[PDB]
This record gives sequence, C-alpha cells and structure tokens, in this order.
Amino acid sequence: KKYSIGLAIGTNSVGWAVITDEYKVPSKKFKVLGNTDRHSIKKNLIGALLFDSGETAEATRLKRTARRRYTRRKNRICYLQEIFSNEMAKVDDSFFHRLEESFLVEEDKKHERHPIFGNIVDEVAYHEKYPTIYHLRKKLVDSTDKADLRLIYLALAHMIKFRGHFLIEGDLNPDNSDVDKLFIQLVQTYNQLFEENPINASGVDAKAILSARLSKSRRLENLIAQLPGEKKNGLFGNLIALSLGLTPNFKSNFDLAEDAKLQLSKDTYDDDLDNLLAQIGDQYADLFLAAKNLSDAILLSDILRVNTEITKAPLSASMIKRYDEHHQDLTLLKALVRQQLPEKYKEIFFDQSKNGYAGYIDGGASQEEFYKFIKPILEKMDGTEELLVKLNREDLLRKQRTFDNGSIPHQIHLGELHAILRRQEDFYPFLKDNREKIEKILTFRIPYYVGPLARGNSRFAWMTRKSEETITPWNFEEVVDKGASAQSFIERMTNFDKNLPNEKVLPKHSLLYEYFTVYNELTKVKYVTEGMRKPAFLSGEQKKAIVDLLFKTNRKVTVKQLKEDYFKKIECFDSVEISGVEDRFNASLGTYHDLLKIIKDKDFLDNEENEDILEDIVLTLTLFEDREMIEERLKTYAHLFDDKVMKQLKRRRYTGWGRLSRKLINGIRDKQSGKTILDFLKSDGFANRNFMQLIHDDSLTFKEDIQKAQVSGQGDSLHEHIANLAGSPAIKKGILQTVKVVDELVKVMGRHKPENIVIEMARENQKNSRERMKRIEEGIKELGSQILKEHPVENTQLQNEKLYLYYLQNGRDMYVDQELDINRLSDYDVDAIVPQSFLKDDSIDNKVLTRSDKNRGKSDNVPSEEVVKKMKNYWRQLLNAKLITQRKFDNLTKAERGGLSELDKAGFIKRQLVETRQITKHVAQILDSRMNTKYDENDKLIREVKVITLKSKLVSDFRKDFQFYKVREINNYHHAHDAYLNAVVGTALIKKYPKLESEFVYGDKATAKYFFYSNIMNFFKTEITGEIRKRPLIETNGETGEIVWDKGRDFATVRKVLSMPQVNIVKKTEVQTGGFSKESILPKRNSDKLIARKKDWDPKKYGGFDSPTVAYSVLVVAKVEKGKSKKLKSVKELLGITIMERSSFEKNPIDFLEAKGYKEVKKDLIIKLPKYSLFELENGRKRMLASAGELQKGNELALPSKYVNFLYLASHYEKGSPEDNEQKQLFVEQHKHYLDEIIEQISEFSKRVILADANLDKVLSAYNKHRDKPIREQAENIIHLFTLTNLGAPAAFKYFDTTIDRKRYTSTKEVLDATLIHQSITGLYETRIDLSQLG
RNA sequence: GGGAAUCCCUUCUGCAGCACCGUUUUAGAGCUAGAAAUAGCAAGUUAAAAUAAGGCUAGUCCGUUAUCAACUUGAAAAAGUG
DNA sequence: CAATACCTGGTGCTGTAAAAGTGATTCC
DNA sequence: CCAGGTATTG
Ligand SMILES: [K+]
Ligand SMILES: [K+]
Ligand SMILES: [K+]
Ligand SMILES: [K+]
Ligand SMILES: [K+]
Ligand SMILES: [K+]
Ligand SMILES: [K+]
Ligand SMILES: [K+]
Ligand SMILES: [K+]
Ligand SMILES: [K+]
Ligand SMILES: [K+]
Ligand SMILES: [Mg+2]
Ligand SMILES: [Mg+2]
Repeated sequence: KKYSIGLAIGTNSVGWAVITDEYKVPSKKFKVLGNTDRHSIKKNLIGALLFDSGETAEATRLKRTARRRYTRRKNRICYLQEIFSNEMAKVDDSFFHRLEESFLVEEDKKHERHPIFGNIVDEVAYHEKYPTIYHLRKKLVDSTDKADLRLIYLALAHMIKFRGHFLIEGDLNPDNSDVDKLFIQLVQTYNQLFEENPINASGVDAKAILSARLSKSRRLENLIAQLPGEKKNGLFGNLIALSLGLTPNFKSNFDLAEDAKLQLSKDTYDDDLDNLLAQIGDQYADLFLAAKNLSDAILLSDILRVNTEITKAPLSASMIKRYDEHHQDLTLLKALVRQQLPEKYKEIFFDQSKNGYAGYIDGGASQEEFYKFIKPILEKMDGTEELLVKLNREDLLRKQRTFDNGSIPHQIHLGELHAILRRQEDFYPFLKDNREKIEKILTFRIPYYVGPLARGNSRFAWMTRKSEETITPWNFEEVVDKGASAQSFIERMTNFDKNLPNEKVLPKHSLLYEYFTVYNELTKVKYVTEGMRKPAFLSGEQKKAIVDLLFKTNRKVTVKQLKEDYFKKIECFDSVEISGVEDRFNASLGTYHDLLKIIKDKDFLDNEENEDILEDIVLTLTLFEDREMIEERLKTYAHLFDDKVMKQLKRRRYTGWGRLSRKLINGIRDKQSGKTILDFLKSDGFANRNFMQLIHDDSLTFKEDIQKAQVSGQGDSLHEHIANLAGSPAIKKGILQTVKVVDELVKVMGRHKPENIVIEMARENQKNSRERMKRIEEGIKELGSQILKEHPVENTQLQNEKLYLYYLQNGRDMYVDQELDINRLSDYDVDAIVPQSFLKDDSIDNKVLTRSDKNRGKSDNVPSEEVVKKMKNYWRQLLNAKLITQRKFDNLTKAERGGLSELDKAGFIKRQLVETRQITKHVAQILDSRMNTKYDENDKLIREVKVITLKSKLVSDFRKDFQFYKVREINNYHHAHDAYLNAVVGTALIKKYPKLESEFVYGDKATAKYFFYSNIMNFFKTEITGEIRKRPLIETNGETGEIVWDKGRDFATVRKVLSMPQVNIVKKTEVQTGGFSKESILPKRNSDKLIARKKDWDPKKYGGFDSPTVAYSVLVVAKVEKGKSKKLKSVKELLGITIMERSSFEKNPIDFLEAKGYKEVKKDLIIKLPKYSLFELENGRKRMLASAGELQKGNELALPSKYVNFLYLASHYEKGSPEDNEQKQLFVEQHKHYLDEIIEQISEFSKRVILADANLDKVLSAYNKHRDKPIREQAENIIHLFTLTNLGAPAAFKYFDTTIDRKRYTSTKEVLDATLIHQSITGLYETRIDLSQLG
C-alpha cells in the first residue's frame, strides 16, 4: 500500500490530501467513539484544518511596557510624597489621604470631600485664584512669599507626573531662547564671511516672522521677502531654511560638484555637515553652527509663546495665555451668538450631543470636531474675523491639556520645578536638603540598555546589580552596573562567530575587519597588459602598495584610480585590463579615514603596536551609545590624545557587527605556515586564496580547527525550532499544524510512510496608509516640492494605487519629463518596469504611473535606452528622496547595462516555477528530518520520503488549463482541493522528469532552459500550440518506461476527486485569550453587566467595563434555587467562563460554580467547550459555539462541480485563444439555466441548515428582481450570495444594491440536547456525545 | 541545487526606554421664578486617582504572544488508544 | 426570548541585531 | 476590519 500526501500551508488553513498510485483519494471506515448509535463512519482522506490567525507579540509588549510606565509614574509620586511626609503631617495630617480617595463618592470618603484644603470656602477661594494648575505653577515660580506646603506639593507633583519627553540631551534655554538675537548673530556671521555681499537686516521682525504659526516654507518666503536682492535659494535663504527644519541643498551655493543636502533632524547631519565642511573649508562651520542655534530658538518659540523676561515660567505663562484668550473669545462668541443667532445659543452651549462648545467641553467632541462644527457659524456671522483666523491657525478656545503638548521637553518642566524649589527652600529646610532629590525624581530615566529592574523573576530582564538593595532614582549609578547591563543588552542580541561558536564577532567598523574585507576582495583582482601572456593576480607587495597608496588615501577606490594612480604611476602601464572588480571597490577603509580625521596621526594608525588599542576604541564606540559611558571607557587612553581629540572621539559612534571573530581573522594560524587568515589574504604566493578557499583547503589546518571548534547545544523541540524560524507567527502556526496533520495522516495509514510529500506555501501578502503618508511627506520634503501644498491628500486616499504612484512620482510621468494631471488618473496607465510576463510582481516596487505605457519603448524588455537617457536624473532624484527604492531604480536603469538578457528571462521563468523562499525550505527540512531517519552503508541519509515543494503557479495554471476552476467564496473545500492537486502535479512532475529532483526535492543554452521551463508542464496537454503539435494520450518515463499520466483516465480521476461532497473541513477549537474585556471605561449604570475596575469600586457608583471575553464555555448539570422559596430546580445550561474568571474557576470548579448559584453540580458531567465547539442537530444541521450565548454556522455547502465551473466562467473570475473564449462563452449561454439551479441549491441548503427565513426571502426576491441583468453580473452577485451559507460567523452581504443583514444565532439552548462532536486534527477520528442523555 | 564574506537597498521579527491624549468617579458653593415637571440666565478651559480584576516571588517585578479534540493511565510531564 | 442597531482605546518618539527579499563582486 | 456584547424594543 503506497501513497503520497499533498499539503497547502496557509495563514488560516492547512489543506491536506492522501493520494494513491492512480492519483485517487482513498476512503476508510473510522471508528466513532462516544454514546450514540453510530459506531463508525466513512471518511474520504482529504480535508482542511481551519484556524484563527496567529498573532504577533507586539500588542502584548506594548501593554507590558505601558504597565511598567504606569507603575513607575505612581512610584515617582510616591517618592515625592515620602519626601513631604513629616512636614505635611505638621500642616495637614490628612492631605495625602484626601488625594488618595479623591475618586470615591462622598458616601465612601473617610475624610472631607474637598481635597486641597478640606473645607468649601478655602477650596472655592483656591479655584478662584488659580483656575488652572498653571496659574499656581507660575505664581510659585515668580513669587517671593512663603507658600502653603500643599500648593507647593501640587505644583511639584503635576510637573513630575507629566514631565515631558526626553528627545533633547543636555540642558536648555542656554541663551538660545531669543529668535531675534540668534537671527542677528547669523547675519553677523554671514556678513563676516561675505563683506562684498552683505545683508541689510534692519527693520526685519525676525521674531514674529520665524515664530509665526505657519508652515516652514511660508515663513521662509516671508523672511526672504523682507530681504531685497536675496532669494530663498541663496545661501542665507538656505541657512534660514535649515533653521526652519527644511532640507536645503547647499550644492549650488558653493558651486559644489555634487549635492550637499542638509537636514538638522537626520541622524547623518553630524557627518553631513563635516563632509560639506571638508570641501569648502572650516571657516564656514561658524555659519552653520549659528544656523543650528537659530533652529533651537525657533523650536522653543513653538512651545513658549510669551516673553521670557517677564517670568521664569514661560510654559505656564503660555498655558495661562491659552486660558485668558479662551475666556475672552468665549465671552465675545457668546455675545455674538446672543445678538445675531439667538436661536442657536442652546444648541451651541447646552447640547453635549452636538459638536458645539457644550460637546467640546462636556461631550466627546474634540478640538478638531469643534472647529469643524463652528467654522460655518463664524463665517455666517459678523465680527468673527479674528476668531476665524485663530480657528484656521488651530489656536481658538484652546484647552491646556491637549494632544500637541507632546512637543514639551522635560527640561522646561524641570526649569519651573527648579525655580519653585529655589523659591520655597528659603522657608522649608527639607526642600533645600531634598532639592536635588526631587529634581532627580523628574529627570531620572531607566536607560533602554538596562531594562526592567528585576530580581530573578522577569523573563525580560538582563540587568545586573553592583549591590543587593532596592534601586531608587538617587542610587541608580551605585546599585546598577550600567556597563555590564549595557554589554549584556547587546551581547544577548548578537550572533557568535559561526565558524568559532565560542568567539564574539568583531565590530562591523573595526579596523581589522575592514582590512580583512579589503584584502579579501583585492586578492581576487586580476590584470592583463600587452606583453603579458595571461592575467595575473596581484602579488603581496602589489596589494600592500595599493592599500598604502589608494585605500589609505581615499575613502573609496575606483577602478580608474587603480589603473592611473597605481598601474600607470608605479608600473608605468598606459593600458591595463582589470577583472574581479567593477567601477569601484566594494570594501573600503572607512574607519581608518574617520580616525585619521579625528586624531590626525597617520603613523599612529599605521603602527601595529597600537592595533589592540584602536580595536578597543572601536569596540567601545560600537558596544555603547551613552556618551558618558563611552567617555568613561575611553578614559584609559586619555594620555595618548589631546583633550580636543578625546572630545571628538566621544562624539563618534558606530552601529552594527561583523560576521567573523578576531580569532578567525587574525588569531588562529596554519600549523606549517604559521600564518593567520589575514596573513594569507595579504600574501599567498601566486594562488591568492580568499577566505572561502582558505577555510576549505585540506592542505591547511584552518578547516581542521574550524571542525574541532564546532559544538551543538541542547536540541530544540519541534515547537521551539518552529518558533525560532524567521517569519511571521501566522505562517509558523500553519507550519506546526502542518506537521501535526502529517503525523496523524501517517498514523491513519498504519504507520506507513508516504512515497512523497508535496508542500505548497501561499504567498504571504497579509496604519499601512500611515506608512504611505509618512513616505510621501518625507520624500516631498526632501525633494523640496510643493505638491502637498497644491494637492492636500488624506492618508486613506493613498490606498488607491494610481494616486499613491502619482504622489510617489511628484505628479510626473516616470517615462516622459512631463507633469501628470491628478484628475486624469483614470486615463493613465500603471506599467510594470520588468514585464509581468517575466516577473509576476504587482507591488509598487515594480510599477510606475505613466500617461501611456507605449512611451516605455518595447514591451518585450525593460524601459528602452531612450527613456533611460531622458529620465535617469529624475529617477535619481526620486531615489534620493526614497520615493523609489534602489532595486526599483536599478530595474529602471537596466537598459544601460544591456537590458534583459536571455539568461535573465530563463531565470525569471525558473523562479516562477521553482520555489526558493527560505521559510519553505525550512518546512521541507522539518518534514524531511522527521520522515527520513536511517543511513545506508556509506553513512548517508536514506531518503524514503521525497519532500517536494511547488509554487502556487503550477497548480493554478493546471486548474485554468484543464478547467478545474476554484471559487473561494463557495466553501472551504478549495484548500483541500489545492492540497490534492499539489500532490498529483508534484508526483507526476517528478515521475516524468526524475532529473528535476535536484530542483524540487529537498536534500543534496539560455534559450534552451527558457524553452524547457516554459514547456515543462506541456506533458499534461494533448495538443500544444506556428508551433501546433500533438502528444501521446499516455505519457511515460523515458528510461524506466513507467506510465506517469493517462490523459484518458487520470483527468477523470481528478474530476471525480473534486466532485466528492464529503470533505473533512475542521475548524480548530481554541480557548480564547487576551484582554479581559473591552477597554472602554463606561459611565455608571444600573446593570449587572458592568465590571468593577477596582475591588471596592461598585460599578453602579463608579462605572467600569462590560463585554468580557469568554475563554471557554462549561456545560453545567446541577440545580439552582427558584423563587422566594429557594426551591431546588434541575437545570442544564452553558456558563461562559470569562478570561478573568478562568484561573479562579480552574483552581476549584465546584466552589466557583456554587458561588455562581449552582447546587449539587455533577462534577463528572462538566464539559469544557472552547470556541468553535461543533454540535450536530436534526437533518445534519450543525452549529459551532461562538460564545456562551451565540452560535455560528457549522455546515459546508458542497456545490456540485458543474455549478462551480459555470460560476467561474460566467463571472469572468480570471484567458486563452479567442476560439476557446468563444466556446466558454457558448457554454455559459447554453447553460444559463444553471443560475436558477444554483439559487435552488442555495435555497434547499438554507432551508435545511441556515434557518434564516427573512434573509432567504429577501435574497429570493432580489434574485427574481435582477433576472434581466447581464449573466456576468448576475453570476458575480451569486458569488456574494454564498456569504449566507458560508461556514462560521454570520455576516452581511450585498446582492447588487440590496443589502442583506446577518441573521444571528443568539441562543445556545438547542445545543444542550444535540450531539457534541470532538474531532481530531484531521477530523477523521470523532467522538460523538449525545447531550440529550444528560440531565 | 545548497552555502559564505563584502557592497547598494528593502522588509519582517523580538526586546527595552519614554512622552501626549482619551475615558472614568470626585472636587471646582450655580442663580432667580416656581409647591412641582419647568422657564430665564450665569457657567465651562483645571485637578486628584485608576488605566486590565489583580498575584507572590514583594521586584521601581509579574499579569493580553506562543501552545490546546476526546478518552485511558498520571499531580502534572507525558506516553498510549481507532 | 428573538430581533435590531449601536458599540468596539489612540497618537508620537528613542535605542538594538537579526533573517530575508532582491541586484552586484569574489569564492566553497 | 470582523464579530461578539449590550440595551432597546418588542
Ligand atoms: K487570538
Ligand atoms: K464622608
Ligand atoms: K527677496
Ligand atoms: K470633549
Ligand atoms: K563594485
Ligand atoms: K554604538
Ligand atoms: K592628553
Ligand atoms: K492564544
Ligand atoms: K462639578
Ligand atoms: K480538534
Ligand atoms: K523595530
Ligand atoms: Mg496597577
Ligand atoms: Mg487626562
């Protein structure tokens, strides 16, 4: 008995099928367990497992980190209250107690209900004097009087609890506050560098212009307009643009060779400026640094909108300015509405349901919704011009706690906190003693490289302590080992050397590593001249001279420099042919030039005695990112460099690690030669062996020592191994389910292993609109275009492909240097850069928007050479703006290098057929290592089971060429059918061409391969089309003579298999996990559905949650008290155990159920019912458990194959010859009556199992309404109709314009007397429990 | 076919640190005419506390990912059953 | 108890290594 | 999104 298995691995399904020698699917009698009449059942060995998507860890992590931040914020407040404890007890022994219970109702409060002062007169007086906390904050900063300790605490606590971001290092307001003074100093520096061309900045109000609430470009234009004879693209204009945050290009300003775009926000600016300063001189550095200072001032003026010389609390002053203008404008608006529109006053100022001022303050209306609601009202009335200006500036009737307050740095809150402490420490000695303590409470951050401050009970922590004691913000440096913690943070993420698994890899920017990379590449360079007989390698002396003369003097070494600066200058060659490198060398000594600029001692870098020191420096600059820790580690070399050099070394940092260790590169030595790997790379006679040759040479000891160095740790389990793979967790869930399906199928076949296992993995193509808008915004900003000014776009609109391409191309044609019209996109074309006939790629990375695809050139290749000559520079602009990627740019410019060759097209077709994805190889490896476990006489693996991997295109083309069409919406059988067709096609393919095993089975001329792989699947066809020819009906193997395909009997077999109505569709039952309930904190309500947010917070007084998630239902057979007499009555019902209740219920099910009300619980009759638990009722009607009180549809509609194929062809689902198109069209019109037959089949099914009378009546009326509609559109909407009958949760669907709402099964009473069905993973093994025999 | 280093890119995964809102109950004395529903007006911007119930291991830690038919034997781990 | 219509926490930033999709140089 | 919970109206 021989058989094969076909598998279709998906993100929500695993289709499976068993086939025999004749491509038939067996059928078996399987035993049925339980308490029903049926002892066994007939099963076809084909089916599909269904399961909810496996989720990533991201949402769990985000909630975990947020939980920590809430705990630590509370701890900050606890620290501050602990500092205030004694003196506050002297002042008010219950102040902190009243704060703690502020949330409680007056009934539940143990102290007076007014928090601050404990009586109503003082509380009202306080609010009258300080209507916002910012009034109190500014008063405490400015005043010299002794203040109430409670108000001091409230100000300090408010600053500490909401302390602001930490994006800026160091201290703030260092005379970089004034915009006028820094603009004047920028003019001073510019006029100093350009005496002949000075700027008259007199009368220019730099403060109001630059700090205006306007866009960056508008303010740039406004300032430049105040400077006659200066243009915005000039040098001073570009400096102002850099200060405003734009991306100016200083290339044209200095007649520079290539671009020097500068952005003060980019990570590369520190280098991007120095690089520019290397070309035009270091006397322009003062100018760019003055512009940077101006940028800091403008950023601060965005937040502080008040003069900083009248108060030391400019933030609180700005909030008070918000409050005062809110008050003034509200009084004016009330008066205006009273006078002009008196009927609208109640709706605006009293209706919380409306988005007026009432909904803005009391309702759920946001500032944006309030502005949208009141803008037409202000436009309708008179005297609203200033209010309208404030509205369109987003600065009308503002609150103080708003969404944009994220701009506020923590240094500003710190400045006010420090000022209050300086004020009040003169009266309270404990404030003087604890001033720095409180400041540390606000400023302290747990470093990202330290992680949770755990003590052996967090699987996420890595921190190590210097002493065993509680960590506080004040003892962190003493208790926490920051060096070891940060080193562990990196070393727990980095790989070891795979050749020497106990050795750490080098820093990627290490000098030794870059030497290795350069010599490895350079050792395979060859050159020829005239008198030479053949190309020769470079000798050790030649490579040493090239390194010293070229690589150590240029950051990049081009081939031109190699031919001219070495072969001409040294070897006196006028002509030389180079191989092994193209255009320029890939490897380079970048760190060497970085350190050469920093330390300015070439002899220090070239001295080998300093190698260790330099390696350690680069390690310190790579291993750490905190500048203080870098300085602490570079301390040990302070004697070797000037303090200026030490500071410049501090500022330099690197990221990333190499893939080889120092011991491998320059440590281990060959036994007989005594030379390291790097020694052989520098000089290896005339062989010039590279790294791969060195470690694989049997005449050297490198290979032997690498073999000896290998180890193998603890073997992962199957689940662990699958989890460690690289890929989406969703596909990993399918992979593990696939392995369990294979194990059960093998057990079904009597532990006999299959001949083949054919796997096919679905292409994984699956907020995102936010990423699209971020790309377009940054690309347009880098580009300097005003396309977003002229054409504003909502992020959602970018989901349209043509509009997204339009913005990515800056509103221009990609093939013609013309503007596109945004209202003409329907008339334009989306073109594939490489044609879809070669590369089936429909992503934005292979698509462009053009007026007409004809303008690309010839359709058989890439864009023509003419188009590339026209558009290459515009493409490079788009590439630098990241509006197109590097691969997209290279595919566009491919015509420069010869376009598509015949080898490229052959490779494209091979890629379309042969699967090369790494995750699919890992799945094949897993199955192969589980099936094949024995070795032969030569100690080589015996491959009893061939693991074949196919791409989806093979079976897809097989279905479309032999009319085995699929329609996904009909049912779930197509997953199983795909697995079957995979097994058939895969086995037949390797039977016909056994030499293909290397390509398709796991384990160890261009026109010819193009033709061969284009016609690889022709052996299935009988007639193949000026090349029309026939094939035998019987296809056999050429050498063995074995039959592989009988075109007269095997197609009928495939058709019979797809026609079988019994297919084992199994929905994976799963306990529900995750959030306890909806997160919405609802208002109080007289409902038992509300859930307390805290133990003592009665939701009838405080509100809370509702809508909890049922982890799993439980069948309870017991008795409950009834009536006022509490008489016991027998019941059988479903109790949903929520996620929150699960732990308590499982700890003691009997006591849990008795608490719920049940008495005398039959403990052994408790049935655990997870979601999707399957029940069968009458006439084969099945239901699945959706929760404790709702059901899902549990049946599949096995629509016959003739109707499925008719629906495919009639609906134009997905062509071929026009004669074949005519035959299919004639078939559709000759079988038009299939529409009524399909509707009748849906009706019989629905009346038998769906039981939705109203929806079925609406559907029948809708079908009988649109019978004069075209056949194609009727078929397309019949496709929609199957939502009524689909397995699973009910959903709404549209038939033409008629909308059918979902009929829900809002009761689980009937399943309590039905038959519960427990299914194995394949559904072949069943246990059926008659629940009517319970109770 | 499988694999390695480098160059130019892109994406996915995992982890850590942090900010701004939102919501919720309470506090911010509403007034006048009414015996009452109600009418006329005044007012509104702020704060406290919670932000999974909670847990023991008591840490400035942990609490939403992964994994799960049934039955037999087991505390579980598991294996076994057609 | 059924049927109907509403509801559903969100945004921004910093740091990090790794596999893997794809183009290229050199090799096992 | 999807699809289970909830109150309102029957
Ligand atoms: K889930
Ligand atoms: K009380
Ligand atoms: K001007
Ligand atoms: K609101
Ligand atoms: K190159
Ligand atoms: K670093
Ligand atoms: K020194
Ligand atoms: K789960
Ligand atoms: K109130
Ligand atoms: K199951
Ligand atoms: K990341
Ligand atoms: Mg908590
Ligand atoms: Mg808030």
